[PDB]
Amino acid sequence: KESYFREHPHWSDINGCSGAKEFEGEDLAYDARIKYQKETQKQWIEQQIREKKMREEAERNEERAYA
Amino acid sequence: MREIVHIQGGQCGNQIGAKFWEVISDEHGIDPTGTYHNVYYNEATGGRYVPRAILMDLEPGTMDSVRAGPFGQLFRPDNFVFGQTGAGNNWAKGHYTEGAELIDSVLDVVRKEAEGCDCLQGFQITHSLGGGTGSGMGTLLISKVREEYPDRIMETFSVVPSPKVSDTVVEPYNATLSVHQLVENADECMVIDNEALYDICFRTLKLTTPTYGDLNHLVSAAMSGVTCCLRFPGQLNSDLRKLAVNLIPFPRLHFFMIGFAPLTSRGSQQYRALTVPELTQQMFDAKNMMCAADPRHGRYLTASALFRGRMSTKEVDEQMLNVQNKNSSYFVEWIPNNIKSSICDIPPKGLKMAVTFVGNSTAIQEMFKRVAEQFTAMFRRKAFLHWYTGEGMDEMEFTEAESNMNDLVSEYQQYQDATA
Amino acid sequence: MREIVHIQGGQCGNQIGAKFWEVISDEHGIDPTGTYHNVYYNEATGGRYVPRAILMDLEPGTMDSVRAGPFGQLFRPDNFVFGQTGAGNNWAKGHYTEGAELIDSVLDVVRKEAEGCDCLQGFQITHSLGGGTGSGMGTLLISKVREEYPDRIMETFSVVPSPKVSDTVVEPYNATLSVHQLVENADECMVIDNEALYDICFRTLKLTTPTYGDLNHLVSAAMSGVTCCLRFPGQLNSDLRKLAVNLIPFPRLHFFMIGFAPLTSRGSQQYRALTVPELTQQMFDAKNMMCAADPRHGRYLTASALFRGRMSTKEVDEQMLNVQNKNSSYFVEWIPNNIKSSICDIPPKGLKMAVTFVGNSTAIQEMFKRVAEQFTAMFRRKAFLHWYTGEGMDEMEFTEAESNMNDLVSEYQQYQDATA
Amino acid sequence: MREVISIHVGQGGIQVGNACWELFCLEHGIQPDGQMPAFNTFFSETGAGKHVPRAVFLDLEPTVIDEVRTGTYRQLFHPEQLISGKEDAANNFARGHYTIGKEIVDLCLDRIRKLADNCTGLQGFLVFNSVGGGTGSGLGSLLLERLSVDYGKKSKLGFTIYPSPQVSTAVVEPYNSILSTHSLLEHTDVAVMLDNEAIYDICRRNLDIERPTYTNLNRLIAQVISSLTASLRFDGALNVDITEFQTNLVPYPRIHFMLSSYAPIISAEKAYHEQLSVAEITNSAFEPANMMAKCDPRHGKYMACSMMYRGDVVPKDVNASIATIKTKRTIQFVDWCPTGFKVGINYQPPTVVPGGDLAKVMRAVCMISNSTAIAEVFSRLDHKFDLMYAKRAFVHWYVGEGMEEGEFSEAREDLAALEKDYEEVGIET
Amino acid sequence: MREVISIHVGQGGIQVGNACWELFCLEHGIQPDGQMPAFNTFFSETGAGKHVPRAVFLDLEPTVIDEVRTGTYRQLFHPEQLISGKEDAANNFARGHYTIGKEIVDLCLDRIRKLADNCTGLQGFLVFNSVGGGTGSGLGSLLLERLSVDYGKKSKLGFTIYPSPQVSTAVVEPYNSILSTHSLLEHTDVAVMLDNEAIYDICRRNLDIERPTYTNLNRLIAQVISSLTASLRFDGALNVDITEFQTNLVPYPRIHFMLSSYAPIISAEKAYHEQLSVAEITNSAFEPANMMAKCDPRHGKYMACSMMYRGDVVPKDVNASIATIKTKRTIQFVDWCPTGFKVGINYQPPTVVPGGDLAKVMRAVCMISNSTAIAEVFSRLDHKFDLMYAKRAFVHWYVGEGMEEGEFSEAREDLAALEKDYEEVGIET
Ligand SMILES: Nc1nc2c(ncn2[C@@H]2O[C@H](COP(=O)(O)OP(=O)(O)OP(=O)(O)O)[C@@H](O)[C@H]2O)c(=O)[nH]1
Ligand SMILES: Nc1nc2c(ncn2[C@@H]2O[C@H](COP(=O)(O)OP(=O)(O)OP(=O)(O)O)[C@@H](O)[C@H]2O)c(=O)[nH]1
Ligand SMILES: Nc1nc2c(ncn2[C@@H]2O[C@H](COP(=O)(O)OP(=O)(O)O)[C@@H](O)[C@H]2O)c(=O)[nH]1
Ligand SMILES: Nc1nc2c(ncn2[C@@H]2O[C@H](COP(=O)(O)OP(=O)(O)O)[C@@H](O)[C@H]2O)c(=O)[nH]1
Ligand SMILES: [Mg+2]
Ligand SMILES: [Mg+2]
Repeated sequence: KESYFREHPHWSDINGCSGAKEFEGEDLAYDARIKYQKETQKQWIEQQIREKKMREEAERNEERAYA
Repeated sequence: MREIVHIQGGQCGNQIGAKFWEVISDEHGIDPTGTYHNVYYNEATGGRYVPRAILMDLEPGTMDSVRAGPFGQLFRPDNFVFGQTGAGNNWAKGHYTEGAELIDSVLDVVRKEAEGCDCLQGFQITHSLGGGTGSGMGTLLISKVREEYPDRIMETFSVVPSPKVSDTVVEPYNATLSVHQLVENADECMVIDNEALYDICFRTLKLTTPTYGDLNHLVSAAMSGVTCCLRFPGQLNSDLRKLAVNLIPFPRLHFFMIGFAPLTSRGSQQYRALTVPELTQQMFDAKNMMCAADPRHGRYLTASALFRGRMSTKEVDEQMLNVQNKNSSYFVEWIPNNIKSSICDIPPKGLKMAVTFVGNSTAIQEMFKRVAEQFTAMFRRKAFLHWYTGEGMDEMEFTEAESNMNDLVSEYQQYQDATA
Repeated sequence: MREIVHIQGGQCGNQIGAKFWEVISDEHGIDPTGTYHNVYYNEATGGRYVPRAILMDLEPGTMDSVRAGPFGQLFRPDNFVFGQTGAGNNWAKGHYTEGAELIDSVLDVVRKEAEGCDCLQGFQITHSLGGGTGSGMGTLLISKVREEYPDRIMETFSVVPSPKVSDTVVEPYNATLSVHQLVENADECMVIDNEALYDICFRTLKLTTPTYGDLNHLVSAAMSGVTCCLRFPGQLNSDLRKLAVNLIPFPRLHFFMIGFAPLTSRGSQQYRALTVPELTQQMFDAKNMMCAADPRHGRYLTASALFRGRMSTKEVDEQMLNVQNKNSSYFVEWIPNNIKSSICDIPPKGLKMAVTFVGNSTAIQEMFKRVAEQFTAMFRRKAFLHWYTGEGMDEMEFTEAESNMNDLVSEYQQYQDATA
Repeated sequence: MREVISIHVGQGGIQVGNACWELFCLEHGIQPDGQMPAFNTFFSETGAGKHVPRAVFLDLEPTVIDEVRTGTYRQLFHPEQLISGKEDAANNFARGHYTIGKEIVDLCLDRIRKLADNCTGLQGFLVFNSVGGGTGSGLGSLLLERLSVDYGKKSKLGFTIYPSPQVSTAVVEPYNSILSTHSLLEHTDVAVMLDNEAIYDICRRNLDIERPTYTNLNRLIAQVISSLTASLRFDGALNVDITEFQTNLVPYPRIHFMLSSYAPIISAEKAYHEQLSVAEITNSAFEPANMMAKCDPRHGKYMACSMMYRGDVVPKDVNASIATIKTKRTIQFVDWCPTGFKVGINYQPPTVVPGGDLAKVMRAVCMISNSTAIAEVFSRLDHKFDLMYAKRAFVHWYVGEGMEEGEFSEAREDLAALEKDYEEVGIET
Repeated sequence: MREVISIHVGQGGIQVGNACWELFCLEHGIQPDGQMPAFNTFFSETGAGKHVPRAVFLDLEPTVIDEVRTGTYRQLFHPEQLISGKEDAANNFARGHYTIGKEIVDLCLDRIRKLADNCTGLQGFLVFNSVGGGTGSGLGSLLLERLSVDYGKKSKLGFTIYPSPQVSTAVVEPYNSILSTHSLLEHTDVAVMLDNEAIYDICRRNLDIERPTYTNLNRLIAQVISSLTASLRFDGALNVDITEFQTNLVPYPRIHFMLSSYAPIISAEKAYHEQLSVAEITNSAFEPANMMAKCDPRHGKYMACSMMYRGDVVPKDVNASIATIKTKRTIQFVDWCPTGFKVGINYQPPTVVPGGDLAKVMRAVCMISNSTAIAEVFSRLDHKFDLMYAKRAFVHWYVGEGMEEGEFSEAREDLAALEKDYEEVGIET
């Protein structure tokens, strides 16, 4: 369980203030975060496609062998 | 998707089918081995391509006629349904007794070829009309499969009796017997004569030794051009059924005419250019059709012009409008703009234009008229009737057949006179 | 684990068994010397694999004929228990006199083979219905072992009289005397007829010179494929008992037709593809089965299909659904999903796919009709009876046997029609 | 927070939409393969680098969808938006609206639901189709029905390619075109009548080409629609939403059949020898010669005119030229609508598609007119219809598919009423 | 302090468990070698290096166990946790519930007792058995009774595979499934009904895999179960407990037959085109097509939906997306449950298996719904039983193993009781 442990991604250090000035709203980097996340997912999909193409080509190779 | 099972019957059908598969193999860039270098062919182990054609007859000589010829090894021998007895040029033989107790195997193999498809569209048969095996087995197969698969459509590239000089002496009998089986169980029936083909090959291409191979080649080129707007891309693609709807106004006025263009000899090709007004000028000419019935003696209930290659559609539409408004007599009026057009995007192998003309005219009725004569002049004397009677044929059927034919021609006679 | 005893009998049984051990050897990679280069064989000190079998016949000539051919060295020299006098195709000879004086030692050695195993799942019999030796000693051994082992299952791969010609003119008598005792104490009566195998090896393979070796090889392939989904891994495994429940709905209607796929000649092998569609079409093909009864003229109470090869499963299920929803009339409807499938992970040596089809249908009732007809005819005239009463057997039995046969068919036809 | 759904059905609709997406993906710097080296209306972000267009392509003949899947923009679309049938439409109605269209209507509605939830500030639809066809009318009618009974408030923008007077590419087109009016009134809000012959003549005279083709046709239609949606997509001194049309062009919701016009349509060399100011361009706009439909408004009146001037254009010149054009004698308005010219301005010029015959112009004006002359078109068409239905021509090909024949006259009744309604608003009171 | 036991009896559940343990070992870094180069919920420690998984693999047919007893993973399990018989059940009930079960279920009870006394905070069971085979039905019933009388208090969740609507791999399915319904109602507190044709269609249209197989279906089920036990295994910003599943989803002791769904089941290609947000994923997680039991949620009426998420998620996204969901009109709930959407979050994205058609993606949702449409499924199966029992078909195969005949009618009325309940609760006040 270990509930309430990440706040993906959070848990800053000791530093803070008693009132209400900064809340890490928008993380001050939300836009770069979204951009890098999108790039990472595009890389993932490119790799998966690059693999599925070869896994398929194996089938045509087997077919030529059988013929 | 939207496949086609081609059938033959009789030596006419078999020869035309041989040349037709030759032309198709030429189009898709195949060699007689059957390897490339879904609508017609079927993929096969090792990249082969086998035609989807069932060949049938009771005279196993025509097999060795078609199989031995070039582009022959394609057809799979599991389809050559060849009864080892004979047909003998008689309808009742090939429809009731001899050529009928074999149809079960033909149905079984047609079913094997059909249930193996995804979305079958229509059947495409080629056969003669006086030929015993051809006409008989063709109409029996028609009855069976059309009572069996009504979802699909039917299309038959028939040949008619060469009107002036006959080729058999019992042609009227079997011709009208087949006619009485077509109007009841078909959906498209194009007609071709071996006479106008001669006038074409003699006055359009200046040939001197036209063998039946070249005439079959012309007919097969027309057949391919008919459905070329389906297996290929197109600015406005058509199919088998778009014709079957844009042409036949009523369930029986479904006997069309076929024309191919362009066709030119040595010098005539040296002189004339390739521009779609010229193709139109050659298309409508009465001496350019595969049906010995001068359309000038009638009108066109409708006519679909399927082009091929690449051309400005505005030129096509201007030519259609000009030929329709200028020959305002040779067209009927109660169906406005009775001419339909279509444009695929692939020229033939060795040109830059192409035109196939599929025209439901009301002028071919005259042809049937002459049959309505000959049969009638061969029935009051009961001539040659005992051969057909010798197979259980009840003459009563014969009678109604003629009566049916009557209505058919009568139908057309009611319409070329209709005014509005 | 889940072994199989190989009881033989009759010259047909012995030949088919020799061929079956040949096929199992060159599949399990056992060369005819008995090495490897538990379901069937038995380990033997010295590195040999002696096939668990037993061969019985009243002639010791079949001994030398089966030991002469290759793969004869596999059979141990001890199982060849054979009688002397010979039955000469007389049911009483192989069931009353010679039976009650050698079947003792037959049972002794069968028990010796039985206890030697850990789980003798089922039996396996190869014999005939015509010959006195085969039919008689086979039904007697089956009665004896089913009194011995009431827990195990039964199965007999029996050849029946062909309809056109007969091998031994007293075929009906021995046939009915074998079926009057087989129908009570047997679960899987796999019927075969020589005419069906003839038509298979000619029509579907173009082999012009068939020999009993080839026919026995075909029935060997069938028998092997029956259980091959057991001794091999598989995404969905079955056995010789899941069949029994998925096949017999009743204590009597348990007589199965057999079919194998794929089979094609030299010519048609280059063209045709090889996928679950084609395997299915050959599976449910009428002539492809090994029974002299076109199943299309009846229905199926049920049918199972054991595939082989590492292939998909959605194709399997959707094609079962298609062949059941299109050929629904020829199937019976008072049962849901009347077909059963099974899949293995190894096709036979030399391909990548295989199908073994088994059918509990109501189309063999016609075969039993013809057998009862022959019996009534040859019985009302007492034809060939003094052989069947000169050896301690009264006519009474004979009569009641036919009565039983009647009841059998009296069931089948019934369930063909009844609905709910 | 702005977006439109662009449903393309039939055959002509899908090619027009192909050219339209060409123009759009071009002008927004988008590359045809989807990536990018002001677009939230049409294109949306796809969570991986590139962008995908808000569109769904229904069709039954797999040829055009296959050509799109293997053309240039194969990576642009989403491999689900391209819904391809299994057979053709055969140029009848019941085979796209009663028997077969029911196979694809539900899948289409699920896809449209997905597209709708993936969007926030919906503003309307844009359906493109012909009606002389078989599926462009039938499946289009079924889709209009399902949407009008499913979504409701969102207004639909039909772009229908009607049959022109003389040029004909089918013989049964009057039948199925009339078969679409029974559903064009009820479920559709705006219908921009587009013909072909008029645009062929337009390409002949102005663009100087003598071998025009359907591709140039679709290029011009794409240009018109882009100039229509520029106000949503871009800047402008006087913006005009897509909820402005309903308030500015629809007097009574039963008479909403508008017709288009565009300017300047000039070739390369015919702009060198000219001036092409705003005054001359707004004179050329009203000229029925270069109107995008077959009608001669000299034999009609104008209910309203929405003009959208894209490019560097100042408003006072528009006002003055509007005063002049309204003061002309041969262009007469109705009495019951004295202030008719609505005008909007966008500060972006046209963006010529590469390889086109048009010329780059600093200015452009796109007019959409709700007029009363278009009515005669309908009348003319009925003429054709009657001369067929007087002899029961081709009724069998429709009755064979469950289509109760009694609908036909009903349509030719209902559409007939339309004419009367126009004769109700041409009344100089 | 908390863990789960998972039993895989039969041949279906055992293949599902093969794929399931495959995926589990893959995600927790446990190499197939046991020795690795949050997991106490599944794997315990045999004092040295290799982590042994908590499970028992029962099957009378020793074929598949021999696939795993010598396959790629034999290093992992405990050679006593692989129990195999020497015959089959031959798809009938009593032979796996009266005669042969008598020997093996006692050994199973002893082994499960040992596994129980080994673990400390056991929270639930997870049996894995199709009802098609005689093993998964008879052995399933007997073991279920033995456990419900041995342990008792602990919950139970059977991922049981039923026979599909139309396709089947056995012809005596309606018999040896109805007899297990009595066991499933009383002792099996809940039941996550799974089918095959649903996952077949999912594979055939979503993942583009044209020729799917049992291994693909099993990989997908493994992913679903990992998503279910995510909160227990891994970290979580907002967790849920395997006890909390029950009271949030069991409104009455006799309506607890829950179906499931998972998203995004999307191949590599199509993932290149998707919004990928929480909105569209929890939108597609409600469409009927991707419901893993072939039923029609458009017809029934939901009662309670639990949603285990995983991957980075802002809870306000879940709240807004659920607002949009409850705003959708076509979906409707019963009166006695205005709050039916329970949520739960975890911070472990999906895991990829080499060869898995699932595209790697951060966000993922898995829904489990107690709804009243499922009743029709039962009714559907009922039909089959009818057309058999009228003819006493195959009945002697059952009476030949000590099972009284009248049991068939009794279990039939027992399931008619459910067909009464599940269409009695979904009624207005
Ligand atoms: N403006 C324009 N019109 C087109 C285009 N392509 C086709 N059309 C029109 O489409 C009409 C032909 O009807 P179709 O739409 O092809 O028929 P359908 O409803 O799609 O049915 P099928 O084509 O048989 O599948 C003709 O009138 C054309 O004017 C195009 O690219 N641009
Ligand atoms: N979705 C899915 N279904 C499976 C899988 N493996 C088996 N099944 C199903 O299991 C059902 C058969 O029930 P089983 O219990 O496996 O049959 P059995 O084990 O041979 O039963 P007995 O041998 O008589 O004890 C079939 O419907 C299969 O579809 C799998 O890996 N995935
Ligand atoms: N153009 C052409 N016509 C043919 C050919 N073969 C036969 N015909 C026609 O076939 C007609 C005779 O009927 P037919 O079908 O050959 O008799 P059957 O085959 O023995 O039943 C004749 O009128 C021929 O014109 C051919 O190869 N080419
Ligand atoms: N398919 C096949 N049938 C056979 C073979 N040998 C014999 N048969 C049949 O065996 C039948 C006779 O039965 P059988 O018991 O072997 O004769 P018996 O030895 O004199 O008692 C005959 O109908 C033969 O046709 C064979 O090798 N292959
Ligand atoms: Mg269409
Ligand atoms: Mg099992």
